[PDB]
Amino acid sequence: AEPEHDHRKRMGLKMLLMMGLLLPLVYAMKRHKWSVLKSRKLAYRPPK
Amino acid sequence: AVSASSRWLEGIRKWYYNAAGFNKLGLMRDDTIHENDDVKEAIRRLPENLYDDRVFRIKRALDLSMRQQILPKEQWTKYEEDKSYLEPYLKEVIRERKEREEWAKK
Amino acid sequence: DEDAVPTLSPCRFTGSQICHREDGLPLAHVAIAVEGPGWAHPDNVALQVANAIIGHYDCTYGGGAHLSSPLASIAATNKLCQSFQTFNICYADTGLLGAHFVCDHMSIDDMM
Repeated sequence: AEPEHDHRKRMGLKMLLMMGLLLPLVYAMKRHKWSVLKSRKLAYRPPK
Repeated sequence: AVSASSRWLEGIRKWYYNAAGFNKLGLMRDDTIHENDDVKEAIRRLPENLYDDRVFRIKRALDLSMRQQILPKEQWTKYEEDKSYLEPYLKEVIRERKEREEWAKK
Repeated sequence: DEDAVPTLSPCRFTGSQICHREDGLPLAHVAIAVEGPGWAHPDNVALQVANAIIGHYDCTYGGGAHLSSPLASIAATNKLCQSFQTFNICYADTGLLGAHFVCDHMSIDDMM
C-alpha cells in the first residue's frame, strides 16, 4: 500500500530537526527587527 | 427627582463600559467610533486641542495593541470622566446631511 | 589646588532615534551621526577630507547641476533640499560624525 513509508519517516525526522533549528532562529530574526518598535517610548508634549 | 432605577440603568451602562475595555488602552468612547463620512467631517471640525489629544490617545492605544499590553489600572479612563467630545460635532454633521436629504426629496 | 577632582568619564554612544513629530512646522530638520573619535585622534583629518567631498549645500548657492559633490548636485537638480551640512563634532575620546539637512515633508526619504 505504501512503499514510501520508510523514506517518509526519515524525511520526517529531518524536517522536525530542521524546524527545531529554523523556527527559533527565524523567531529571533523577527524579534531583532521588531525590537525597535517593541521598546519604543512615546511622549506627548502639547503647548501650555 | 430620579434615584434608584437611574443608578441601576447607570450600573449596566458602567458594567458594559468596563467589559468593553477601550478604557484599559486609555481610549475614550469617541476615539473608537467607525470613521464614516459623517464621522470624518466631525474629526475635521474638532478644535486644535481636541484633535491633537485624540491622535495621541489613538497612537498610545495602537502602541499598546501591538505589544498586546494595557495601561496600569490607575491610568484607565473612568466612565464618569469619559468626555463625549465628538458627539455635538457629529450630531450637527448628521443634522446638516438630513436637511440636504429633505431638500433632495421635494 | 586640593582634594576631590574628577577627570572626565567616557561617554557611551547609543545607536538610537528621537522623532519630534510636528506637522505645524513648514520644514523638516534631520540630523544623523555615527560615533566619531576624540579631538586627539589622527583620523579626524581623513574624515574631514571625506566630509568636504560630500560638502555643504544651501538653496542660495550658484550651481545647481554643476557642483562637484554628488549630494549637492542631485539635491539642487531634484529640489531635495533647502540646505545640508556635514559635521565632525569632537569631544574627549568621542564625537558626532555625520550630516544635518532641512527639507520639505515629501523629500526626507530621497535625502537620506
